[PDB]
Amino acid sequence: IQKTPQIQVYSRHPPENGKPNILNCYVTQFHPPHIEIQMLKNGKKIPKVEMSDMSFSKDWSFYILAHTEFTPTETDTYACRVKHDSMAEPKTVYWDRDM
Amino acid sequence: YPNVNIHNF
Amino acid sequence: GPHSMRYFETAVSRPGLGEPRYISVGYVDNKEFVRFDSDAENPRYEPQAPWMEQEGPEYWERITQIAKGQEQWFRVNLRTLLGYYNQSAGGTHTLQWMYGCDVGSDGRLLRGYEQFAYDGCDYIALNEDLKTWTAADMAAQITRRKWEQAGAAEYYRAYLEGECVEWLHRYLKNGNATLLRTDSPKAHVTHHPRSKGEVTLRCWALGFYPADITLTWQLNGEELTQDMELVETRPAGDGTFQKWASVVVPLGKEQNYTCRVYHEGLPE
Repeated sequence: IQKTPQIQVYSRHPPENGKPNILNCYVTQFHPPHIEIQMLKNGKKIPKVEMSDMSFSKDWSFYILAHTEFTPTETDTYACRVKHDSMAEPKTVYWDRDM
Repeated sequence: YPNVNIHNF
Repeated sequence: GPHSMRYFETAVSRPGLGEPRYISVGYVDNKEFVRFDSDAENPRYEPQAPWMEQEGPEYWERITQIAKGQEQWFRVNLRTLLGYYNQSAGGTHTLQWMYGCDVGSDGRLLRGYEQFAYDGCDYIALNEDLKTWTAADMAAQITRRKWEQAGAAEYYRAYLEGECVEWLHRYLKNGNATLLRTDSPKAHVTHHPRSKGEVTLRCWALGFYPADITLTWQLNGEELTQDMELVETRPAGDGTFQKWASVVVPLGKEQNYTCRVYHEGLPE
């Protein structure tokens, strides 16, 4: 059986747009441990992608902490994208200031 | 301290 | 007070690089203590908990050897499962393993863990009583009747009472100053651009030591909680967590609504 992940995008510190902050792509409960995570500024790749390591949990499910750097804005949309073999085509999720 | 596995599947 | 053993190990078949990736992570509380990865430039076990550095390097080899060597089984068991389950070799596969000594408050153990899973679901597992097994299906069930005769339960029983706990107690004492900590929720609420007129308002934890907290709202009279958002307690990722839980409110109907944060690490 193979799992379709659950993503969450988020301000590591509360955003105050326009001072820094960390962005986390938190990808959970999936199988198999092959995952693609593309974080995006506006519309593009980001380079700088720290992927904190794989642990799996008691239902054997995997998970990793993906994440970069950003000056939150009035302007820019940033998002995460997870290619994973369980999903037919990808998942792109948005950072929302309230969630 | 993990432990040697020592018998096949 | 009742206290972590586990080795969560996985070897995952690479199709086109070719040889399988193996990771071996030790958990003392909730806490790391060591990880090792076949993939890292030079594969060895590295101390995760900083107190772990206050470990001799005989421990390092004595142990990384058990890894170089452990690594070497996973491979052979991945292919051996390929047969029962009739699969090719141009595909991905994942054998996961979990074991530990179920700690105890004062010193003794209460529970033995020894479970295997092949390709996501449980394959073969050792029962509570440490002597007996439980297989999931016929192929997994072939590993069963064999292991059976030979004496796998015995060999593990040995180890789950033995080496295991001696060691647990080690990290446990060479641990402790660091395993105790903890972090007070740094809380608040936020009113949002919401609804109709129905403001969405949220209680944010945002980052507390250690995972466990639950937070509820009050009408004024009741804990709503028969009513919906919150969020999965997420990391941070400094080494704290965040949780948010929320409700809907009339427009300006402030009237009454409260919230209680519960994190013992905290006297609320």
